[PDB]
Amino acid sequence: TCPFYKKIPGTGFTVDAFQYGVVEGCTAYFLTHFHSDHYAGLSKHFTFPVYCSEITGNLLKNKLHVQEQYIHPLPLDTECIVNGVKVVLLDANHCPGAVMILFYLPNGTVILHTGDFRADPSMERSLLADQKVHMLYLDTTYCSPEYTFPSQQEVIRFAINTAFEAVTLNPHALVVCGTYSIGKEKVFLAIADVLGSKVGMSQEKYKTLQCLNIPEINSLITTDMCSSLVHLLPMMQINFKGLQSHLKKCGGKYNQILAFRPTGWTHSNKFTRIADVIPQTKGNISIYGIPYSEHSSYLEMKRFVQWLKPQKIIPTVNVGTWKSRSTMEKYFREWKLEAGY
Ligand code: NI
Repeated sequence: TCPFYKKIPGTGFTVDAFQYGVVEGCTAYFLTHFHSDHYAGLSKHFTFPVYCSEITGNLLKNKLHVQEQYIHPLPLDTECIVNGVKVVLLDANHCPGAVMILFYLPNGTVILHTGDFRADPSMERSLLADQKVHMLYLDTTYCSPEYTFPSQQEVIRFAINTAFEAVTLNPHALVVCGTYSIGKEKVFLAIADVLGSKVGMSQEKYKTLQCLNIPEINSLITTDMCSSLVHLLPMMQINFKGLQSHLKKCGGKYNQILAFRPTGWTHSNKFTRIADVIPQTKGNISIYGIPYSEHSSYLEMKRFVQWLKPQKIIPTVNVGTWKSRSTMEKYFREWKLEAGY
C-alpha cells in the first residue's frame, strides 16, 4: 500500500510509487529520477502514463524496456498541463535527469516535491522565485548538523590533482573508479580528461551512459578497456581482493592501482578536511574514499527552506523511526523561529 508522503492531494497523482501495484485513483505516475529505490516496480509490462524528464525517459525505454506509448517526457522550466493540472519540472542538481516538480492545484495551493536534490543558491532564481509555496515534500537525507561535506568543485579538484600526480610519477599506474547507479559521472570524466584518456567500462554501463545527453560523450567513453587508463568497475569490486584480481587481467600493462570510492558522507568528515584525506594502501594498491555528495548538506538544506518559507513540510527520507521524525520536526521549528515565517 502506497504511503501518504507519495500522494499529491487534490490530484490523481503519485510520485515515485511504482512498487505498490495499481494505486487507487492514480491517473498519472511521476518519476523524479532513475535511481532504483524510486523506480522499483517499473518494467516492460507497465501500462499507465509515466511523467518524467527526457533523460529519465531515455533510461526507461532502453534499460527497463518500458513501452514508448506510456513514457511522457516533459521539458524543464516550462509550464505544462497534465490531466487538467499545471506542472513545472525543475533541475534537482542530483544525478542526470533528476527533477523537482511544482504542482499548481486547482484550489490555489502550490506544492513543491524536491525528489532527491542538492540545494543550491541558483535555485533561488529559478521559476520558484515568482510565487508562494504552501507544502514542501523535502529530501531530508542529511537533515542533521553533523552532516558537513565540501563542495563538489573542491572534491573534483582533489581527485584530478591526486590522479595526475600519481600517473605522472608512474606512467604504468592504472586509475579505477567505482559506480553502482547513475550520478557522480564528473569524478571519472574529470580524471580521464586530465590524463588524456577515455574512460573504459562494461557494455551495460556504456549503454546507460549513452542515454544521458552528455555533450561530446562519444569523445570521453569506450568499451575498449585496452585503450583506456581510467577504468570503471562496480562499487563492490573496489577493495584489495577485487582490485588485485582486476590488475591480473590487464596483462602486465600496469604495476600499480589508484582507486576512488565516491561515497556520500562518512564520519571521517567530522574530523578531516578534504585537503588532508589519505588512502588505505596495501602493497601497490591504494583506495581513496572521497565525499562527493548529490544530496544537500544540513546547511544547504536549511538555507533553501528558510528562503522558500513553506507553510508545511513533509519529509520523504528517514521517515521510518520516531527518533528520526522527532529530530527533523525540531529542526524545522528552529528554522521557522529563526527566520520569522
Ligand atoms: Ni537518488
